[PDB]
Amino acid sequence: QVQLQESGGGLVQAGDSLRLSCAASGRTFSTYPMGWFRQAPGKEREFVAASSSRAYYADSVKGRFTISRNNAKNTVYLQMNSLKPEDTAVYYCVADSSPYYRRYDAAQDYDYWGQGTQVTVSSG
Amino acid sequence: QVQLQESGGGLVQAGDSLRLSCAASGRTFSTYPMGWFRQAPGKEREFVAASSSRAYYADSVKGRFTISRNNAKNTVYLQMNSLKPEDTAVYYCVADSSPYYRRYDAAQDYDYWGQGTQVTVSSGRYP
Amino acid sequence: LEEELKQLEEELQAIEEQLAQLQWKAQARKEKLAQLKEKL
Amino acid sequence: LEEELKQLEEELQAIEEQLAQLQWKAQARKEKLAQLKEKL
Repeated sequence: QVQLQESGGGLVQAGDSLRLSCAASGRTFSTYPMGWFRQAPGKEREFVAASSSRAYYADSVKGRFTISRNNAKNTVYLQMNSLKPEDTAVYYCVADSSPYYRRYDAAQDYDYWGQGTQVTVSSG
Repeated sequence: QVQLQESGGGLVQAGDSLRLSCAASGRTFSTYPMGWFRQAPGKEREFVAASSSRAYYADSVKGRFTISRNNAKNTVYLQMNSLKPEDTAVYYCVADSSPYYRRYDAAQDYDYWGQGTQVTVSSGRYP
Repeated sequence: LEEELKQLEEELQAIEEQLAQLQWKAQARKEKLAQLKEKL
Repeated sequence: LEEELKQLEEELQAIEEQLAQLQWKAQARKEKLAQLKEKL
């Protein structure tokens, strides 16, 4: 049925840039907040970025990462710069289909989750 | 403590009126939506009326009950007219202290509940 | 499309009921706030 | 009273955050609805 499919992960060197893509293919998603979460080794899923009335960013990625959307294509993107080894994680695309209030940085408030794409940043 | 104290219940004849008052004595009830639920003998708690940006009424009391508020006295009122025996119940004052959205007709979305006041309406046919 | 239309309208109605309540809650708190600031 | 003030101000900020997202959710749905009604 409805799904979110991430692509663009892989192995990268420290200092590089990378762009993740997430195609939403269930229904229209232009009315939904969309965002990214990540899970690093031995850590919980953590908020990275969200897009709704505006863009929101976790402090750990502010000024290096940008979230954007192509509404016509039903897609959301995570543009990553100045990558560090601590950015290594599985990166998950998320969406909020609720007409009720939901907190942009709470993983449990997104009801649609992609399967995730692995990003690995090796040390210099 | 904090209290919601209902007063004004009692025994009346079918067709009479009653005014329920709910004196809120916690603090700062002016920022809270307030309302009334009722529980009839052996039935569940039923929504009656609520007041926030506007008044809301259960269909069974529209045109007979009016909810109003006086912030200065920290009170909410339920004016009950054209009372029927089917209105006999314990009536509970409710308040919603949350700054998040709460559904006006859902008993579980009000976090403050009064102890309840009994309203008994005798039928027009008396033996 | 007809189902999309109906759900959009139901969602918009739910959002309008939330906005009505949240705005009243905010206005009441602003009123209290000004009073508290005057007391202080 | 100072803590009451602080908590009131936090509640007001929490309501502003809800209103911001809900108004965006409504505007996005109204735009989609307008497109759908024109199509229909």
